Amino acid sequence: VRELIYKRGFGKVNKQRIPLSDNAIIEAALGKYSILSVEDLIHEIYTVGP
Amino acid sequence: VNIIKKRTKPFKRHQSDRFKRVGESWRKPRGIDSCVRRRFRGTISMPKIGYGNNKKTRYCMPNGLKAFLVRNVSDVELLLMHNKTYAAEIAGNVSARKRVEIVEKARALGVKVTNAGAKVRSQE
Amino acid sequence: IAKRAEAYEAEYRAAEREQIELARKARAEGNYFVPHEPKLIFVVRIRGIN
Amino acid sequence: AHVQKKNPLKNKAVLSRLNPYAKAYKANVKINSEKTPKAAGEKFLSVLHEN
RNA sequence: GUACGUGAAAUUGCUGAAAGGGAAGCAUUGGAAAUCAGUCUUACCUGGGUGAGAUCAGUAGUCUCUCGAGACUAUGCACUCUGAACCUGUGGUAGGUCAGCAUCAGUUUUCGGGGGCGGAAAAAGAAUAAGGGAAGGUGGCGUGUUUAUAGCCUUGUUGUAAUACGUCCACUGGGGACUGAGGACUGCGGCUUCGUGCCAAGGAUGCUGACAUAAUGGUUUUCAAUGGCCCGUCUUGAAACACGGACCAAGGAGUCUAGCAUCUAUGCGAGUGUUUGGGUGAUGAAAACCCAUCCGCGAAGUGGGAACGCCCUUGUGGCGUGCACC
RNA sequence: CUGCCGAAGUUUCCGGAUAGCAGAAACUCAGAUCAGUUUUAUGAGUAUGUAAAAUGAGAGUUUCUAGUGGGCCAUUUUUGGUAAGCAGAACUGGCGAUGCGGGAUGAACCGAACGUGAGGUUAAGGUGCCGGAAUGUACGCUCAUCAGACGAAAAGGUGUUAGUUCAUGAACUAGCCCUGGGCGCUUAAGCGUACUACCCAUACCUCACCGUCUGGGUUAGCUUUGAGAAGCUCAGACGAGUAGGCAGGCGUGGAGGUUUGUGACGAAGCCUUGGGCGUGAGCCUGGGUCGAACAGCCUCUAGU
Repeated sequence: VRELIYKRGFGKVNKQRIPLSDNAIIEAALGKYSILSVEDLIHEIYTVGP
Repeated sequence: VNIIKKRTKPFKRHQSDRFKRVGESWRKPRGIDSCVRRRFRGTISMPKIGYGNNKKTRYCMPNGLKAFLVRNVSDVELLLMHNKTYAAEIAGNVSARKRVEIVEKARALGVKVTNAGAKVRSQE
Repeated sequence: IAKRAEAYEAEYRAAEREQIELARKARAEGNYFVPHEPKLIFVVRIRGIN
Repeated sequence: AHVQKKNPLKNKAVLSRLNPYAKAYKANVKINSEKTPKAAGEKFLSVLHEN
């Protein structure tokens, strides 16, 4: 899970494949769910959060 | 941004070598059974948009300049601000008298001329 | 993010140690341990579109 | 922005940008010693070494 | 040179070169041979000397524009300027193809060193040790034995382990290859007491070497390796098959017009349309320009776009076009 | 000439009205719906159906408007069969509009679906030589004088290999051998199994470039100057294609305007293993030949 989001990690931003090169990309799309970084994204995926 | 050509060979019309009545100017094959239209193996290539060249290096001569057609001294003076981007090309029907005047003017402007040696002799 | 990432990693280590210790005590005492069934799965498509 | 994608698993400078925790990680911690209590009862061993 | 402007293709002869053994031409990649293309150091900077001249005069006039702006004419060459000419510099930097290496970034491949954590907290084993049997060893008499002068297995057991396998390290050391997109500055980060700070941090730079009569590539002919059927029509499931095609040049097939409808553009708009005709047009007058009377056609409850005022915002309140519901 | 979109190939009545597939226009609409999908449980009869959960995607439309109104390969389920094959329904997809790797070669078999390239890695197939890749590792069967690699078939095997049963034997079971692409191969280069290495597709990944589509930025036009706003710029995704649809371009004859355009110091044409530009239609140019006219741009026109 950790290596997939790092090497092959891209996010859907405005229906576009925008790589997760910065934590601000994840925060701008998943900040409403208190996901603010790649590690928060990894934690949500690995532990199957709410 | 050095000049890259995706292809240097021309696209010859199919069967143009077999028949003298058939020119080599490209014609899109229309036969459904023709293997060239179906793009089989070993057959000749077809003009596709993927073969198109870089927009930045498009129309650029191998020295990086674009050929600008020139017919008199007025056309040469136009390239005063674009001598690093364009090369002057005198038209084929410009006489040897005007060609001389164009070539001296282009020399002062620092403008490369593609055919600056045509229809003239030298005498030092 | 530093505090959250540190908390997440400690959670993973605690959970992994908990499974090891619980299985160790079940093996030693005599019963059997059934760990939780997986909730996260990674799917890879191995067949083409034809 | 983001002309080139750099791998955090190879570029350490990109890793420090994305993860402000890899600076203090301490992966290989030692939890065992020379007093390991081998935990396998005779009941489990008999079941394992059965048939 | 009257076989007469230009003189294409098909076709023919001679000469030169090359290739030859049957699908062939052709496509891809290079070699060889022949040939071709462009790319050059030259300038820039700086100093002095010598003279020069004006856009310089602690300068005099004219002209054209709107005091000063251009153009000139005399007079001086210092004060400024002209990288201005030459001498002086032999000062300093020196542009296009190739090649090499080093620091990097992206992608990738390939060996190696360690370190955790798991399993029967590996199983074995070395090793403490009780017993037993024989593929009966050694003794004893091939027969039977029980450590003898070998030992084997089992069992608990001697201080613990080690190793293998699995897994992980935001642990680490090398080798190889392909790529260098972008082009001031922003950003996210790491160092840094702070730094017009530094950095591997929103994409390659640095240090060199070789050449103009050469280097590098292109074209043509051919060769080698790999592949590769003859097109168009019709057929039918695609075919196949059957049709058309000796070669080359020229000619050769959705056009014009009258209605109708759609869409778009343009003019005007409850109107709209000058060109049947009349007026008029001095220079081309079949054009353009103007319009008297007729006439053709046309006509006679909710939701909701947008906006206002409140509400932290949502949201509320007043006001709703078009259209669809009632 | 290039680019973009892209079928149907058939229900229903009956040459058509259709419907349906594919586009245009006019809309409204995320505080909403939709789905060759799976569900929860109970309704009915493991299947089937149900309302409301998971996953994905923003969806619903109204109008009109081109093209088609077949088959083939067959699979599967399946009916009748009838010497036996075979034939008859539905179903399922594919080919039909589709190139590519393999299959010795191959219209329907196994992979995989396509812009131009560089590098990497694979699929199906393969690694004795032809032929890119182990004359690799380990364990077994067989020697075929018609091996094997791809009905004469019942049997016969004083042909065997392993095992099962009863138990000195007897039979039985299963598998190899005989009788009834090339070169070559034989503890294989055949067959079976296991295990690592390796080969390469138009497939997958990373990057560059072309184009299309989608989204965003850009004016008191700031000394970043990059306002042909019809320009400039940023980002992501995608790329087969018949009929058909829609854009943008190339070229020819003539016309109005324009280039204060070219031309006897050589127009037009023609030739040329000269050079260059464009994905292309095409265009520019050197040399040769030649001897009087001709072109670019904006618009108009057509015996183009």
